[PDB]
Amino acid sequence: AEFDADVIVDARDCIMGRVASQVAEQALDGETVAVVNAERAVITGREEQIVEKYEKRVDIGNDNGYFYPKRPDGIFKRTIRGMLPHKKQRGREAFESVRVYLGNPYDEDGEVLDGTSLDRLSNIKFVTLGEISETLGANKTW
Amino acid sequence: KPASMYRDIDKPAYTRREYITGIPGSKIAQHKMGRKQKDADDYPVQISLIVEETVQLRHGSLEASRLSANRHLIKELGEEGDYKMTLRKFPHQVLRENKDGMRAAFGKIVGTAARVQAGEQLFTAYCNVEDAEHVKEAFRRAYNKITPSCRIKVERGEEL
Amino acid sequence: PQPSRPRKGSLGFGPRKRSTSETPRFNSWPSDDGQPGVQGFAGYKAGMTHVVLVNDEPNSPREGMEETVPVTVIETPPMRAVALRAYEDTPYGQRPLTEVWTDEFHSELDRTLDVPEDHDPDAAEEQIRDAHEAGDLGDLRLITHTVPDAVPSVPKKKPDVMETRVGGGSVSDRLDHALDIVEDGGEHAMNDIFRAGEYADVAGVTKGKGTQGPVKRWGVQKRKGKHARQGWRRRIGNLGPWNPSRVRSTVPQQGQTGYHQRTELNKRLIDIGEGDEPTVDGGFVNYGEVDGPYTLVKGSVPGPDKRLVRFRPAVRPNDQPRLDPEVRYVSNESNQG
Amino acid sequence: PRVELEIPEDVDAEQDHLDITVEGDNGSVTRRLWYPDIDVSVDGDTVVIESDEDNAKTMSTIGTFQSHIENMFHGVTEGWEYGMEVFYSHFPMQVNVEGDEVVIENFLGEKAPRRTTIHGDTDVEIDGEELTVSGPDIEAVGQTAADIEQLTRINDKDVRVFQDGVYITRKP
Amino acid sequence: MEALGADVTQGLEKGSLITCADNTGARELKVISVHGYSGTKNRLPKAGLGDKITVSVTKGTPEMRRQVLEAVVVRQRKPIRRPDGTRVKFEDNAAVIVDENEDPRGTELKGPIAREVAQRFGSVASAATMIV
RNA sequence: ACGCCACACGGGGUAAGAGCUGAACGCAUCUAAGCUCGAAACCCACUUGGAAAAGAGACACCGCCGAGGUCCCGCGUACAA
RNA sequence: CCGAGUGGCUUGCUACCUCGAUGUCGGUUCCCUCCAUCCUGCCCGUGCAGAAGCGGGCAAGGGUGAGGUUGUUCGCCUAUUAAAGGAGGUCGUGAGCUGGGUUUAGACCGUCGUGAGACAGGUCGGCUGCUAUCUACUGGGUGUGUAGGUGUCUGACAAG
RNA sequence: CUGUCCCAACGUUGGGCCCGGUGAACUGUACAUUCCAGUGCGGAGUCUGGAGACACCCAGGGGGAAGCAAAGACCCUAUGG
RNA sequence: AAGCCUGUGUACCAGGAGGGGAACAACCCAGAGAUAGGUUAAGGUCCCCAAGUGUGGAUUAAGUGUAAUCCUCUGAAGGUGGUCUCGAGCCCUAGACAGCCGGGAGGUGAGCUUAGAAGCAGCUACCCUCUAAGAAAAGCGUAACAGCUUACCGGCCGAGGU
Ligand SMILES: CC[C@H]1OC(=O)[C@H](C)[C@@H](O[C@H]2C[C@@](C)(OC)[C@@H](O)[C@H](C)O2)[C@H](C)[C@@H](O[C@@H]2O[C@H](C)C[C@H](N(C)C)[C@H]2O)[C@](C)(O)C[C@@H](C)CN(C)[C@H](C)[C@@H](O)[C@]1(C)O
Ligand SMILES: [Cl-]
Ligand SMILES: [Cl-]
Ligand SMILES: [Cl-]
Ligand SMILES: [Cl-]
Ligand SMILES: [Cl-]
Ligand SMILES: [Cl-]
Ligand SMILES: [Cl-]
Ligand SMILES: [K+]
Ligand SMILES: [Mg+2]
Ligand SMILES: [Mg+2]
Ligand SMILES: [Mg+2]
Ligand SMILES: [Mg+2]
Ligand SMILES: [Mg+2]
Ligand SMILES: [Mg+2]
Ligand SMILES: [Mg+2]
Ligand SMILES: [Mg+2]
Ligand SMILES: [Mg+2]
Ligand SMILES: [Mg+2]
Ligand SMILES: [Mg+2]
Ligand SMILES: [Mg+2]
Ligand SMILES: [Mg+2]
Ligand SMILES: [Mg+2]
Ligand SMILES: [Mg+2]
Ligand SMILES: [Mg+2]
Ligand SMILES: [Mg+2]
Ligand SMILES: [Mg+2]
Ligand code: NA
Ligand code: NA
Ligand code: NA
Ligand code: NA
Ligand code: NA
Ligand code: NA
Ligand code: NA
Ligand code: NA
Ligand code: NA
Ligand code: NA
Ligand code: NA
Ligand code: NA
Ligand code: NA
Ligand code: NA
Ligand code: NA
Ligand code: NA
Ligand code: NA
Ligand code: NA
Ligand SMILES: [Sr+2]
Ligand SMILES: [Sr+2]
Ligand SMILES: [Sr+2]
Ligand SMILES: [Sr+2]
Ligand SMILES: [Sr+2]
Ligand SMILES: [Sr+2]
Ligand SMILES: [Sr+2]
Ligand SMILES: [Sr+2]
Ligand SMILES: [Sr+2]
Ligand SMILES: [Sr+2]
Ligand SMILES: [Sr+2]
Ligand SMILES: [Sr+2]
Ligand SMILES: [Sr+2]
Ligand SMILES: [Sr+2]
Ligand SMILES: [Sr+2]
Ligand SMILES: [Sr+2]
Ligand SMILES: [Sr+2]
Ligand SMILES: [Sr+2]
Ligand SMILES: [Sr+2]
Ligand SMILES: [Sr+2]
Ligand SMILES: [Sr+2]
Ligand SMILES: [Sr+2]
Ligand SMILES: [Sr+2]
Ligand SMILES: [Sr+2]
Repeated sequence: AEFDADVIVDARDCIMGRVASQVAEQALDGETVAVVNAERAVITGREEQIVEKYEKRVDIGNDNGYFYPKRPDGIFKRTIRGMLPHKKQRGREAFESVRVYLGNPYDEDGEVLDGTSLDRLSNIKFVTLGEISETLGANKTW
Repeated sequence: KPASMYRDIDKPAYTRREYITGIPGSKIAQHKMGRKQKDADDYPVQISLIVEETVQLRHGSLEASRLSANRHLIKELGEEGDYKMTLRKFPHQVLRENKDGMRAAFGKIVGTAARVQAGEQLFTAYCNVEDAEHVKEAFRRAYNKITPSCRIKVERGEEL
Repeated sequence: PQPSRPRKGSLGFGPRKRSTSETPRFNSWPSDDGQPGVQGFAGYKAGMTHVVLVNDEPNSPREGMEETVPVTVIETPPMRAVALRAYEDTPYGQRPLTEVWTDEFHSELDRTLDVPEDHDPDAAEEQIRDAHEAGDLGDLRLITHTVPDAVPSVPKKKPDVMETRVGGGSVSDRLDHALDIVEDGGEHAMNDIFRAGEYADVAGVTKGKGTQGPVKRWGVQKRKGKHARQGWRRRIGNLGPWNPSRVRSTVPQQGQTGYHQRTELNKRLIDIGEGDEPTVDGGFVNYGEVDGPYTLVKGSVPGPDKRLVRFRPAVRPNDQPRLDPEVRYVSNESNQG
Repeated sequence: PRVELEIPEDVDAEQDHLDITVEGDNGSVTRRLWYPDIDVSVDGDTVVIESDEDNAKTMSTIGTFQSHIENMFHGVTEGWEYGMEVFYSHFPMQVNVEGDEVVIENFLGEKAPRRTTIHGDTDVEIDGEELTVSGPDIEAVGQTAADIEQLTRINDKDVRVFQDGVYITRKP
Repeated sequence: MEALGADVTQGLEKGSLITCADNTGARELKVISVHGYSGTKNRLPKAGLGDKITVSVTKGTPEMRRQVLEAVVVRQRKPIRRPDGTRVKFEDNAAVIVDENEDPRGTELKGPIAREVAQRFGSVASAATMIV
């Protein structure tokens, strides 16, 4: 429900980790960031080992709890949180001025951050956040 | 007993039989095989098995490897084939075992081993160009019974 | 060597706490197949009796023979679908879009709701159809309520309100089907949805037992033999190993037992009638006399007499339906004796 | 490297992105040829498979794409056909095509019918104890044939004695 | 096994002493095991009307005593339910010795038998004098 | 409870494995790209909890001088307070 | 045969930790886990006709029970069973139980000792404390936050 | 012969729970909402990395604080008794 | 064998801060009065986190790896047409390597052994015609034949092959 984002990033075909790294840096510098088309963000590697890692994170836990997201929505949000001192005042403020979206709820098209784009014509070993979420059991709402 | 117990050279040389008694006999049956009445120079091909790491090889291993190697040469060239093989090392190093805990631990005598430095020839066979691939096969079986990785090297021989 | 043994009780019905709504809330609905139709109904539990039936099952050696069967009698008077709520598909699941209400309200629906005085049915309806054109319309459901007043044995007059999904042919057709029902007055009956012989899933909030110990609540053993005289009779051995140094939520412990929601699957509807054929002499104990629209459910139903129970077409039936079973006898013998 | 495939006069091949479509009198076939740094394009009267890299892994796929395309050429003109023979010993096997799947009844006396769905626009024709699988897409046809033979697979008993089943008789 | 056509509350356990309702020479039988049965921790294995059980002979002729044989439970004191709802119970617990093929080892059966047992073991039933 | 009722099937993706098309290596090849299948196991299905999910939610109506709620009273389908 | 390893269940070694005290063995009860899989599912080979097997692969979802001797763990034995697998959690579990064994004070026997008395021999008898501060969890409330009320829902996650 | 057991149920009396009155003790370096791993004198609520965590209160059975209680009664040592 | 025992030389901890190493007596930098400015050391420069999403070039597809030292970071003997790079020998447009088509012929089914053995049970020998080739037969197959192919020669193809 409306988010005055100073910056709108398009994650489509972009390496999740590299985008996250830059989005963290900016939020800490006072920027309100909105990541768009999360379901289409991507992560390099052999799909089978990638999925195993995220599946293990879902299985992990106990009474204290280890709530790990399954939707591309939260996967990306959590990825960003891991690059912020979210338990400190300054850190929580930055993280909270960053939101991720499935698709693009804005009118503007997001911008592509430098060095984050992936060339499908040069890469075959990579996966889509959306593909991971479906594998994880998420309900494809996108 | 595992070789892990004696394969390394982590003890002084212990070979003086004038100060050591009750040393077990060697299990190595022969050091000169094939046609020992002939010379090594009477052959065109000479292949040696070279040890790649410095180690100690218990007489039990020498015999097992020497056996599995010469035993193959016999099966492929006959009990009198035209070849000759040599195990040049002898197990001089006496081995102990402490079989009272660590009190008066000096071990009792339990065996013998040969110290081989990396790059040395453990075995050296001499054959004819025909039986060159057979000696290479005997060695492959031999190095599967001694601690270190080895190289099968062709010294005198270029018919390739 | 310590024999194996399944744990005590299931870990799938927790946490075992007091239910939030005494009115059951289905968390799943039947699939869309036949013509459009309301996918549920409700009534009030009255009690039990038995009926003699003619073996229906075509694969039974007893097919065609007399067979005694336990039956729970549920009073199922007509209900009232008072509104049509529409859901829209969004990236965050389904969300209510709008609702279409009516004018005809039961004289006492205002005991639970703030009945509408000013509403625009067409404005809402329009928003729904525009949504359907856009292709963002999620399933369609009806706000429904009971008429306790029609059931003398139940003290309450305050109606119980639940939402029931409408499934059917095309969305356009079931949408229209819904609007029709509502507009009228919403009045519908068990007949309109179920037919004797079909399988229904019954939901309800079980009988309450307050706080109970591990033995009753989880089915753990009582202390045995000599152990039962030392000071411990109904207490488990330990709360866990040395490590982990915490008590896991999986160990059977004391607490609230009963008054939980339960959804009992594949309950066969033996008969849907009206009158007093099923009432027992002297009256159902702690309930009263049945003389009106009723339903006979094969076997047991969760909840105490007088509690609201909800019906739903079986979502996972095992057997094919054998409609209108022949009832040769319904016991009216007193339940006191 | 670069390889040029001259498309037959009978055929016309169009292509957008990583997808190539081949149409002929015998039908059409569309495929995805996606591999790092290999560009597949339709240059007028020829299909071009090229890449700036020449490592073993790249050469492997290039040679693979070629055959896939040549097979498509052959598929839309001459077509692809596999022949099969239904052999049985004691129990008369009933093989029929029903809808978009080939059904086999009474296999080894089984009461339950074994079946498999047909892939793509593949056509299965039965004439007595002879079956013929055909179509423009060698992928779909080849699988349908195989699936039929697999359909009578038996692991429980000695296959040397229980040899009933449908087998591939002719490969194109 | 074939359905009994009646619900049974096993009234016997491993170790129970019951009557041998035949003329084999065995008077008292001790239940040792229940064919096809698998219990659960601490549960004493149970047997009831209709079950085939392994047994040892506690009382009877010298030749029969101490022998480990198979048998079929024909009567039990604990009630059983029939399709029409009615419960049926007997005056005692009894079993009939049987061989590999389930044929009664003896020539005659003593006392009444339950009709449900007939369904399962025909040759046993076709030796019954009374079937209730 | 010793009594009675109810507790799937089916989809999706895989392992081992069976194969298809297929090159590196003109052949061959279940694999290197691609694909068809395939476990009581994985995901969905089903049951239970769940607006404190800090992005702290949605809908409808009622109401802001009055909607609604508490206390009070008679009681339990509830309950150690 | 010889050679290379993995585990940390046995045993041995060491003497790092605790002697102003971290309660023993076995059992029991209750919870979680590991896979080197006993059964069950899906497979491969066969000295695979079939049936019944033998061997191997994936696989830890579920199951792996009742009894006779013995304090026993272990193990032996019986009848059942699809099978009646093994192991970790302070050799899980005494602010939970038991107290049969080990290992106090009484006594006997054998062996040893001049003797007191001893035994890594046997045997009969021989005690089980505490009102929970914190934390943990099972269930139940009161408040604050979200920011007037009633009713109906959504589903991030969570459990089977 | 029997609830010792299969396998537990219901009931009775006194407590327990709520209210009036009376009113201790054990224990207390400090801090303290923890959990999973790691590290560390090799057995951590406090160190490190993550995870989780709105506060307060009631009842409970005792997993942890190598829980509380007693300068170990085993073992060794003392130019001890 | 040990985070074992017992020597020796040395530096360190003990009794040594501060910087780095996630934490961490003795590993790295470093030996330190107070205060202040500056420049470096070890170590580090995608984020958490000060400084590069630095440059030229190559390799790796396993998340190998992102782990100086170590009780602490394992990974072995054995194996690998996974892939990259370098060397040597030989064959090749007088057409190589492979594949496909064609030919694979006669004396004679060699002699011997044998009831029989005719490439192919065993023993010995292993010769010459036609020719562009074709064994007294390399591997299956048959009771023995038959039959199916290897060698060998020719064609098709066309570039490296081994
Ligand atoms: C019945 C009441 C009595 O309570 C007992 O008898 C207990 C069951 C007793 O226990 C009895 C019985 C038994 C079987 O232990 C449960 C036995 O082994 C010990 C010696 O004595 C305790 C557990 C003993 O304390 C234990 O002393 C052992 C030597 C070490 C052990 N721990 C540290 C490993 C420790 O808990 C102790 C030595 O008695 C504790 C000491 C502080 C105080 N006692 C002297 C008091 C006055 C007690 O007499 C008592 C309260 O009046
Ligand atoms: Cl969790
Ligand atoms: Cl932080
Ligand atoms: Cl790639
Ligand atoms: Cl107990
Ligand atoms: Cl048994
Ligand atoms: Cl100094
Ligand atoms: Cl990873
Ligand atoms: K101590
Ligand atoms: Mg009654
Ligand atoms: Mg009666
Ligand atoms: Mg078989
Ligand atoms: Mg027991
Ligand atoms: Mg303690
Ligand atoms: Mg395994
Ligand atoms: Mg499990
Ligand atoms: Mg223990
Ligand atoms: Mg304890
Ligand atoms: Mg105690
Ligand atoms: Mg206590
Ligand atoms: Mg005793
Ligand atoms: Mg005693
Ligand atoms: Mg002391
Ligand atoms: Mg003493
Ligand atoms: Mg000091
Ligand atoms: Mg920075
Ligand atoms: Mg790694
Ligand atoms: Na990655
Ligand atoms: Na998780
Ligand atoms: Na000694
Ligand atoms: Na007590
Ligand atoms: Na303990
Ligand atoms: Na599946
Ligand atoms: Na080891
Ligand atoms: Na114990
Ligand atoms: Na399992
Ligand atoms: Na025993
Ligand atoms: Na302990
Ligand atoms: Na104990
Ligand atoms: Na005790
Ligand atoms: Na009792
Ligand atoms: Na505790
Ligand atoms: Na110093
Ligand atoms: Na540091
Ligand atoms: Na990794
Ligand atoms: Sr940055
Ligand atoms: Sr040494
Ligand atoms: Sr070796
Ligand atoms: Sr509901
Ligand atoms: Sr739900
Ligand atoms: Sr006691
Ligand atoms: Sr702990
Ligand atoms: Sr496969
Ligand atoms: Sr809220
Ligand atoms: Sr495994
Ligand atoms: Sr199996
Ligand atoms: Sr033990
Ligand atoms: Sr024993
Ligand atoms: Sr245990
Ligand atoms: Sr005792
Ligand atoms: Sr003893
Ligand atoms: Sr003694
Ligand atoms: Sr606040
Ligand atoms: Sr208490
Ligand atoms: Sr860079
Ligand atoms: Sr570079
Ligand atoms: Sr350590
Ligand atoms: Sr190392
Ligand atoms: Sr290696």
